[PDB]
Amino acid sequence: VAMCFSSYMLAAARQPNMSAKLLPYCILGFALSEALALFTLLIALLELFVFS
Amino acid sequence: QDPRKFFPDNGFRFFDGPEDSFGDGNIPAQIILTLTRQDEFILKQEPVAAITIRTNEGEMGVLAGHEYTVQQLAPGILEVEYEGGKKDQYVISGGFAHVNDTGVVDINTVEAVPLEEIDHEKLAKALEEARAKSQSPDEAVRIQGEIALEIFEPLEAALH
Amino acid sequence: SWRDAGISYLRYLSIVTRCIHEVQKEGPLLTKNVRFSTIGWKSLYLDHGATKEYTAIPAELEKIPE
Repeated sequence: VAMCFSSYMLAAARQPNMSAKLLPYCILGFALSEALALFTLLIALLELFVFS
Repeated sequence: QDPRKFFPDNGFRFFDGPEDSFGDGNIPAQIILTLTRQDEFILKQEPVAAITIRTNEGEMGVLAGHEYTVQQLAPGILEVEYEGGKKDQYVISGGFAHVNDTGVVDINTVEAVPLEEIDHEKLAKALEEARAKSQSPDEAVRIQGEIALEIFEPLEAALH
Repeated sequence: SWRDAGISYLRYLSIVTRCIHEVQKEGPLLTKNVRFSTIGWKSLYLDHGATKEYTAIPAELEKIPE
């Protein structure tokens, strides 16, 4: 997640003019990382709250 | 005494430098190149598709909308590529490349000669001289041979 | 390398320029360019009435200022 946002700053530091065109790819990478964590957590929440 | 009869102009003001831009939001399609040897340009704001420079860190390649970066030019070759697909190679002797986000390049050098004005036969003679000079144990000759070989090796590699 | 030997960046550039002037072909361009490497200048300073050379900064590129 941060490795995405951490990039966007540095890129924006080197090219502010491109800052508005890089944000979609940033949000996309964030969303996919977050979704992977979400499934990793969904196992656990699914592991406990239903299984006896 | 006259109260300051003279009022000289600043010579910097007679030049027209680019103004850098923040957040313009537009990418140039082709750069505006300006190569200068000691004082005289060889190219003045030419449209150019691409350019390729050599540095100590290594060889770089610049296109339109390249990030603002200022850096040395290692003594070697310099490739310009116009929109027509042709190319133009220039040998240089150091300098400083000033790139712009808006698309401007100022490659200020001490020398700029095309490869077409160089002959391999005359170069081959200088090579062994610079080499044997590097072999001679003496700080006055060794460094000079090292520098000459530094400029000659890329030429010997590129002409082939 | 040449850095700690004392010679500056600009003498290094001028030496590389002199080398490029050596290798390049015979033609009008070489006639224009040899002028941009050859050494003809001096320094001088006035004594009480006479001229004297300030030879602490040499023109020849192999040497090192002191």
